[PDB]
Amino acid sequence: MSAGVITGVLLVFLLLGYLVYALINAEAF
Amino acid sequence: FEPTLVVQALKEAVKKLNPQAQWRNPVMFIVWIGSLLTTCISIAMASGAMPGNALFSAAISGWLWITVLFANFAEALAEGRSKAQANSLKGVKKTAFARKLREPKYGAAADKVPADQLRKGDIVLVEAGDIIPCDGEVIEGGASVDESAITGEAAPVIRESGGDFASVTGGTRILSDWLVIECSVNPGETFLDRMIAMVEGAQRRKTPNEIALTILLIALTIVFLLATATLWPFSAWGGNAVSVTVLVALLVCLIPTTIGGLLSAIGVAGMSRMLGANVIATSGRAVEAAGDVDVLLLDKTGTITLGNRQASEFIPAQGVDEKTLADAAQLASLADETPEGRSIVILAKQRFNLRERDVQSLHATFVPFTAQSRMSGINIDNRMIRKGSVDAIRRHVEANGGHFPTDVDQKVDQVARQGATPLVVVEGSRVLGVIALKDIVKGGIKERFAQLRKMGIKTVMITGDNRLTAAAIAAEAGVDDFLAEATPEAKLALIRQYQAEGRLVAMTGDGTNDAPALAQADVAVAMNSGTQAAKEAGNMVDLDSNPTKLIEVVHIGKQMLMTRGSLTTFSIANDVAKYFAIIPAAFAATYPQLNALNIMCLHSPDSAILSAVIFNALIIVFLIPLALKGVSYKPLTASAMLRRNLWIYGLGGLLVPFIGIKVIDLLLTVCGLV
Amino acid sequence: MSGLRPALSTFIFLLLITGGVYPLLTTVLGQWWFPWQANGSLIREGDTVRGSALIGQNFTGNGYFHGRPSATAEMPYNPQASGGSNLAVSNPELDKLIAARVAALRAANPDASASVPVELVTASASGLDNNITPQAAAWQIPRVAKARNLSVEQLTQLIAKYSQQPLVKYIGQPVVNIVELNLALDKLDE
Amino acid sequence: MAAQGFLLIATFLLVLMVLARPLGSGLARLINDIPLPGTTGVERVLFRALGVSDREMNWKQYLCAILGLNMLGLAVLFFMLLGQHYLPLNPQQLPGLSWDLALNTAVSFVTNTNWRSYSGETTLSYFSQMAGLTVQNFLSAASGIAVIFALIRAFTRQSMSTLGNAWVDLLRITLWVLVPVALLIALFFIQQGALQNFLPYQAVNTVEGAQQLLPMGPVASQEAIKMLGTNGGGFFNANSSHPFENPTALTNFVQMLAIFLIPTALCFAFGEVMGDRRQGRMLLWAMSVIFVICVGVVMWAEVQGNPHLLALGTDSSINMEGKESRFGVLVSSLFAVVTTAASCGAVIAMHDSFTALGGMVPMWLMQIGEVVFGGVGSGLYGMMLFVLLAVFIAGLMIGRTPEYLGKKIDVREMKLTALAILVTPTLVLMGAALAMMTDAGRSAMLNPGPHGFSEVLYAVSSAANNNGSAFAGLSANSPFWNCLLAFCMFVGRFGVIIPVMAIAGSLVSKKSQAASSGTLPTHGPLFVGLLIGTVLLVGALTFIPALALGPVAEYLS
Ligand SMILES: CCCCCCCC/C=C/CCCCCCCC(=O)OC[C@H](COP(=O)(O)OCCN)OC(=O)CCCCCCCCCCCCCCC
Ligand SMILES: CCCCCCCCCCCCCCCCCC(=O)O[C@@H](COC(=O)CCCCCCCCCCCCCCC)COP(=O)(O)OCCN
Ligand SMILES: [Mg+2]
Repeated sequence: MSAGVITGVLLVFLLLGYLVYALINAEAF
Repeated sequence: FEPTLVVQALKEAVKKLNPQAQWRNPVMFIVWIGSLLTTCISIAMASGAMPGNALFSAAISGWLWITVLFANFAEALAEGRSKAQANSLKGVKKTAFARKLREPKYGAAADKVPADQLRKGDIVLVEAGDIIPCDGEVIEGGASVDESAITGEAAPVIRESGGDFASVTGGTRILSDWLVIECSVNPGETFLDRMIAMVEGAQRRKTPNEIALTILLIALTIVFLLATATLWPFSAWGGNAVSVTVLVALLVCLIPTTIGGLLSAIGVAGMSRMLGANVIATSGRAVEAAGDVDVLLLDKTGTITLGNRQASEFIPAQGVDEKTLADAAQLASLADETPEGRSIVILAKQRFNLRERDVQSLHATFVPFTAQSRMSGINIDNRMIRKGSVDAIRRHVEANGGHFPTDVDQKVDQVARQGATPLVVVEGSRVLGVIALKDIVKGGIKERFAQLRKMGIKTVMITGDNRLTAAAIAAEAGVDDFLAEATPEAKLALIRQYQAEGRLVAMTGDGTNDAPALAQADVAVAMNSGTQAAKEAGNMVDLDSNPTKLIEVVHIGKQMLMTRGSLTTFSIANDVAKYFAIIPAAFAATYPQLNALNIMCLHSPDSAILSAVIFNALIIVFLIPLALKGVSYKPLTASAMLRRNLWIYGLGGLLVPFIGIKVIDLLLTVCGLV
Repeated sequence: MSGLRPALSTFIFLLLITGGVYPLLTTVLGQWWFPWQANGSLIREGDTVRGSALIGQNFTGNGYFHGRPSATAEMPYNPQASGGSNLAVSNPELDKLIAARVAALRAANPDASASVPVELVTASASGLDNNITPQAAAWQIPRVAKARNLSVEQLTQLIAKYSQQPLVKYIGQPVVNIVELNLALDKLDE
Repeated sequence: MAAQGFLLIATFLLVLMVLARPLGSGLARLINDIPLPGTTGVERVLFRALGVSDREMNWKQYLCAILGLNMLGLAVLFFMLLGQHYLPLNPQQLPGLSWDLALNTAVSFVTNTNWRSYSGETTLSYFSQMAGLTVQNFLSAASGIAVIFALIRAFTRQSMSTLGNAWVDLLRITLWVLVPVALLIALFFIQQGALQNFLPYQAVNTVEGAQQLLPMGPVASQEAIKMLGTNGGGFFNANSSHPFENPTALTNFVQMLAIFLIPTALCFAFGEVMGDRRQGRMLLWAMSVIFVICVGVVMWAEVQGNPHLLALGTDSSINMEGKESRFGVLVSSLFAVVTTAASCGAVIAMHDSFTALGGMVPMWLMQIGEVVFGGVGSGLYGMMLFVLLAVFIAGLMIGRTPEYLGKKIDVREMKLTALAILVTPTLVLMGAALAMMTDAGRSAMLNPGPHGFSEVLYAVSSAANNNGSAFAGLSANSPFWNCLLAFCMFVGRFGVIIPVMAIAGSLVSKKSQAASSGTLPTHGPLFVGLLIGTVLLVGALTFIPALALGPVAEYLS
């Protein structure tokens, strides 16, 4: 629970959100 | 793919690297993110800010940059020319000039003001040949405008300064004689500008197979992202954690890149097959969509018919012989250089061997079309031969103290009912008869439309032509439906209608009025004889100009779908088998005893992940050759074809990752690199 | 949507039917038909309860048949804190426990075999296990016979009188009821 | 010993199909909205009184009905546990549960998980056990069977818009299926030794001079419906290895049969509602292959047992560290596999003392999604999500359009199927990661080395998949673990129920087409193999890293 770990956690969550949004909006992506 | 096409694809790949343009590709966007992260990691390790070997993350980053740039390049070949371009329409709109007038009765102060700079209420002058600068109305002078960009037809239409024929259109050419115009639309919204905005702005959907493959891509990449991400906590608990460079590299080497490259591989294979078929496809999805087409909207003038309405049959006027009428027609249209008068001459020559009446220079005044009297002709010797519409000659006869027989009008009505424009002929004050300018269908088309109906493809025929001739040609060709007198808005709205039912539409057009519709269709084949506007909108150009080449385009679309299925099996087998080959190396650092899981006896985690990225790059490069070489295009039922694909391509896609990664790793070790 | 009138009525009706009627009906039938198994299968010595025929107690005397280890919370064989020693196979604490138990069992039964049954050494799942296979119970016959001054044949047929084979030979194990076995042993030595 | 393991598996499956077949033909009437033979006038009177008009419901109304029943049950059970010191049937005046423990128990029971972080002997009082826990056992089982009723109707109905009435579905299911069967099972358990009484705890004085205090609740009814509705909530701490819950080998056999009775009968019923028995048989074959292989693996791993035992001084190395001497090692192995394949949760052995592979395989079965004879109703629509995914990838792999049971499948169904499949492994991995990065979470563990991580992983994978089983060494009775597992259970259950109802909604407004070239048969061994492959590969791609650092790391050294 430091700068690096929090950066990694939030980046993984951003990528999950991006991929889920792409999946829900396959048509555009 | 001429030299220049490859260089443009390379420039557009370099220019698509920017994240804002890469965001629309999930797998390649994650490879882009990981590539950037490893570039930063290598720059850090080289700056000393992070302990470790900078040159290994440098190798990983270089290879991920190669992967992303070749994916961009393959998708710039197979799809960068896909969207419709309104370049010729924009050119006509930008290189137009208007003779602004002062004292607009007639005036003589022609100011060569660019037509774009005209506003409503301003008066303009157009003369023979000069394109109509902008939309508007006529207020003096009568001429024959070439309104071919609105209907698709080629017959000159008379605009005559007061009545119902008084609204010229911007872009259409004027042919007969002078004409002064009163603009009626600010340059923002003309007709030309309206259809420019309608062409660029109509997007083509994605094939449902492509959407399904994208969903599978995103599911697999979510699975791999979860696995690789949560690998850190777990490993950290188990003593020695997994270095962050190994984590990002494992993520961006586990994601299914093969599947990501499958789209552009099948695209470039499809365009190669099309060139083979004598069709210039600019879009890779167009071929697979051609495989999936259910409807076929067709144009009529130029697409189905020759597009110039040759002469068919001289018709007597109840007393004159056909020889006399043929001589009169061949003399009137002797000077006419449009294909219609030329065809009148040709037909008269063959049917009545009138060679005697061909003279380069005989004393004979030539009387061209005027649009005031509305009839062409000649005066050879003590004769006044004229030819033109039925009403024009009616006026001429009634004004010359003659009489207009009624059976001539009966024949005129008949020739109109047969799908042909009748040209009445006169010599003095006695109508000689009618010339049936009929539209010639291109060739043997009923057979091919029957074949298209047998393939399960509806066949509509929308034109901008009369209902009479539209119905005549729909019967004489065998199309299912037909919608006559259709504006470009109508064709585009009909394509939107059809493809809003979930089906895939495929229009075949050759004119500017087809540019909207062709721009929106899924498989828009533009006739190579068509205009540049129609050829810039359509997905593909037909070098044979045959309007039934959708049959062959559909055979090749179905072959590309068999190839897409074979290589989809290969791709899924490949990414999965590569996952098993790649991950055992990642545990060796955490627990010693988990080297037993390293079946392939790879050297280290570093050398396994470097081999993984090299392999992902090479396999994405070699998917294209594999797609170019076809498959056994045999008719096999779903179960038997699934079994064949599984056996051959799935087993190939399992053995390929293990052998490929191990041989790349063996090369890295023997060479000394890792 | 979930209308409140049928959603509330459905929930309340199912609440009453499957919370009062079903338990009440099972309790009525259970007590009426099976009044001994339903009230815990208790053993009695006239007035004082001496345990269930199902639970199994911590026997430590030298003249009794000892069951498995317990691993319950406070004292071994504690019905109020049932549970097993959830010790993995890789936990060295489990090896310490097994070694201690094997040493104790080889010290208590000197004239039996040296290979201790794997049951007497390992702790049951619930902690309240009244059962040991007749092999484990017949590994203790020398010690219990010397302590009780009985003959090995008497204890053999006694253990046999309290073994319980399953219906078919592969859905369970033959097992010795230890509580009842030791109570019968006491009633014998009297 | 291999002959006996084989005989055990064979007799289990044989009796299982003998029972399930008729019950599945009986459930095919409820799916078809036909009143069972005798119950058609009492239905009129009842449904009229209960306010239930038998008006059909679209997928939104149906889903909202199920979620509303579940939220109402959650609120009622939470407040019942929280304030159980006022309510009757409390011989030992036990206090009300904590806010975290009350919340976790409510969420677990409402979601058919029945995860237990407490000790039922010294935590709950007969009222809570009887009036809350087992009422919710019936209601969660009926909610899951009702969701699969709606999905089957969506598959079999042509160009319709309504999936039937949900209130009638729940009332029918409970009153006419769960209740009579549970009553027969309960009275058999009472015959064999299980408890049924509301007496105070019985004060035993041992044969020696010791002391004991036996717990004396109403065990048999809650036991019958915990097994029959694949709930798994045990009355006592040792879930069903307690002599008062599973008194003999016979009741244990009947308990495994009950655990698998309704999932197998739903597969037979699904076969019979499509007029094509081969569909149900295909699902049963796909499930049975995996089940048999897993049972064999666990039996072998447990008969090999603890290596150190033989060296420490014993006669066998058979792993008996967490197993009752009443059921052998083979029966404990079979029950472990059954309970974790069936999304039940009941254990007759401590799964933490299982060997490395013997704990890998049950955990692995929980993590692939519990589609192998899965939970009541939940298992079948999970396997239907995987069947839709298999048909999708088959269509993708041949180039033609997907199609299952004559109805073409859009891309909306693919999006919903992918999200539904992914929601559970996301919960498992993310929850396990969060638990291993916080001191509150990894400190709960009991065993050291990779087995501690196996405990954390098994707990979060069990909660996320609504199983209920636990390695049970994990001290998961803190606010952190309670709230974490409550979130996992809730989201797993209902974020899988929601996309399934959306998929029923889309599918029920379609029409079954005719055969064509893009219609691969969904029966026969080709599609059985394709479906097994899909299931196992999703599970493996997701959890092979996690499993490699727990059970396999422990196995290898
Ligand atoms: C290295 C580690 C492993 C990595 C694995 C990844 C590989 C996936 C692709 C490779 C498969 C190659 C194996 C070759 C299999 C050859 C099949 C055959 O020949 O079929 C013979 C008969 C026909 O039965 P029938 O009487 O005709 O049926 C009458 C009609 N109903 O049965 C059979 O065995 C059929 C067996 C079916 C096996 C197909 C399993 C593929 C699953 C793909 C799912 C991927 C999804 C990704 C997850 C997100
Ligand atoms: C409450 C939601 C109900 C709807 C259905 C619920 C479905 C499951 C959701 C459960 C997740 C609940 C998270 C709640 C966090 C609450 C923390 C808190 O309330 O602080 C307490 C006092 O402070 C503490 O001691 C908290 C101790 C730490 C809490 C640790 C929670 C850590 C979160 C677990 C991690 C994962 C959370 C889920 C995300 C994965 C005070 O609570 P209370 O007495 O007012 O009454 C609540 C009655 N429901
Ligand atoms: Mg045209």
